[PDB]
Amino acid sequence: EGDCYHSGGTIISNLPFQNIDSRAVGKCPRYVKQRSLLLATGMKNVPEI
Amino acid sequence: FGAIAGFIENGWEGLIDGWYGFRHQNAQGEGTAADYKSTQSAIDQITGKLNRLIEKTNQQFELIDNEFNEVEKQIGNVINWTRDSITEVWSYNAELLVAMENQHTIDLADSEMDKLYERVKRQLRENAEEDGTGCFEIFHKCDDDCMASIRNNTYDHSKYREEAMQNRIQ
Amino acid sequence: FGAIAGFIENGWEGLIDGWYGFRHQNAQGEGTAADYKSTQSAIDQITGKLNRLIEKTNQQFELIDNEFNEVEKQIGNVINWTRDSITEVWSYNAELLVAMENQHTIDLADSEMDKLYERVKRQLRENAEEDGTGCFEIFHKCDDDCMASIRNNTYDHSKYREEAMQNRIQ
Amino acid sequence: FGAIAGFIENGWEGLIDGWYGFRHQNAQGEGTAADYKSTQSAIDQITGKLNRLIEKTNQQFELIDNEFNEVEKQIGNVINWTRDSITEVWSYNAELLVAMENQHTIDLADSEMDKLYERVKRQLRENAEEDGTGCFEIFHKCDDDCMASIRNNTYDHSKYREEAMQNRIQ
Amino acid sequence: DKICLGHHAVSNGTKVNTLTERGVEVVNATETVERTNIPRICSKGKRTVDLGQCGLLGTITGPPQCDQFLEFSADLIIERREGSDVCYPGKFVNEEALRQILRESGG
Ligand SMILES: *[C@@H]1O[C@H](CO)[C@@H](O)[C@H](O)[C@H]1NC(C)=O
Repeated sequence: EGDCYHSGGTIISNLPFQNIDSRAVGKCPRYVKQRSLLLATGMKNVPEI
Repeated sequence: FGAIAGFIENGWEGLIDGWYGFRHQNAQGEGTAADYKSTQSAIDQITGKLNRLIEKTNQQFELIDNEFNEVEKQIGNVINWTRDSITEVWSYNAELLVAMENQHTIDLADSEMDKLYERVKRQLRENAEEDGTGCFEIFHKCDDDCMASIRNNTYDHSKYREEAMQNRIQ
Repeated sequence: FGAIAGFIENGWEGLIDGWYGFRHQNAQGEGTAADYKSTQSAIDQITGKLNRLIEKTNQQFELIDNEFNEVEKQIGNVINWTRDSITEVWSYNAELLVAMENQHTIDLADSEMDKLYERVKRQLRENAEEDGTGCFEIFHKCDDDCMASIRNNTYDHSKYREEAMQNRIQ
Repeated sequence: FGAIAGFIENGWEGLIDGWYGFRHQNAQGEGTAADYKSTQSAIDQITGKLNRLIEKTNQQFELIDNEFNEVEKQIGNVINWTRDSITEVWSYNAELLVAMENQHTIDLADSEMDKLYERVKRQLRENAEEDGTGCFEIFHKCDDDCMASIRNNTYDHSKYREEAMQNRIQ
Repeated sequence: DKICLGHHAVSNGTKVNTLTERGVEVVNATETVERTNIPRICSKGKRTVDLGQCGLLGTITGPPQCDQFLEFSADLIIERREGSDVCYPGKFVNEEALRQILRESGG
């Protein structure tokens, strides 16, 4: 089951962005230029001394 | 705020069971505890941001070009102008929304760290002083059963009030 | 910051005449006062944001479609593509501008609350201690006329300095 | 945070050699020093934001109109609609990105000011009290060589611990 | 005696981005831009047809290849690299316009 397509198959994702096909059409996440962007689901990290 | 990577020198890789934890010492030994609220309130925020961006849209859009039987050229350089400029916008907001929601995420760890530190600073009241690395120097006797009363916020300040005001000034 | 909905347990529904107020107790009674600056500096910010978004634009745009004598179809699916994608943008910024200017609004209430609290913490100096719910436990005598001197920032610390350093340690 | 333009009354126009500096007084005189870390960590941030916006794009776009041999009119009012609406977008983000990166810039000066103030508040420990304008009232003897030990964070608290606990309570 | 407060940290980390610095390490991260492509075309809960050698405009004239899509009932359409609207050579006039309308015609 899907709701977004382009000429090379289907884009299934909960994410708001995608770097795949600008001519992707349907109920889609937005197209973006960078290949990947990381959102931290954690706190800062201080490597133990 | 200065907490994480400020005046605390570092974090504790042994604390599996929280983001935030306790670690004490007395005439018994040393033990690594955890704090549920301070860990849990922070978990509530990281996954709140998460449940936002999952909200997708109910606006559908049609294939307007053609990569088999190609359309006209004076129009391709206009659609490839609007689309290649929408590409440059959401590549700007993902540059800004993703860059910000991460910027705003680490600071929810220094305000949840000055919120657990200025509270134990108020249960103990006038019974302990702060040394430098982020601890409360206790000058009275407080064992395994006494520490756990500061943990669950049932510690009473007038319960050990006269001992530490006699071993701190001396 | 922890002030509102942190270590203050709640707010005071009787304080009509400010956002922020005072509430004391002594050998006379209890009274609910207010603080003009702390209330007023916050009013300056909520209505500053307000005067921004009222700034509209001086760029005019023409009706390009037609809902009486309709235009062509290959172009409707491109204008209804650009317009229905501009719709999706300003529905993203109103999703982000409105979501943020509200996020940034409540935090101007915890920094105006740690700014009135760490100041009375400095006029009193070494003459009072803080209990837990957000008050300063006074151990000397301070009446209706003495409290109003901490209100307008004319209280002198060396004026009651030796009394509270004699009733706090004892 | 309240530091700059809160309880510090003002800044020091003589401090060429930093953003942040020291200024003391004793039985010798007065001198205006500086603090490298607190100045330098702030310089790292102002020019970090700088190195972001310099990152330009690698997407090229062609001239689609014509101001010599003009194109058709039904299309000019659509291109001048998309372009004059993209103009209104980046004039909204420059209205928001520039307005925010400046909003976020001054607050990196009140958290680098409560981070140098609550640290000297911990080296001195229980040896000084804070008056009102943003200073630490020293009640013991500390000369030109003693002050520079609080500067480079080699001051020892148990080195002058019994003198100030004898001149503060008295 | 002495009591302390502290935070969690590790050394098997990823790196993220902010507003002032770039490349800072954190606890647990998450992706926001999609990179994984399902190569098939997902169609469940909706009726579908595929033309292959038939062009979308071939169902309107009906060359000897679109004889079952003369009346094709469908919620979805697929177009192929070998779709041909024509057997006797020619070309429609304003042909692409008809596809986009037909792309959304349901049969
Ligand atoms: C890290 O985050 C992901 C996504 O939010 C989650 O599935 C995973 O359980 C998290 N890991 C830990 C150790 O919490």
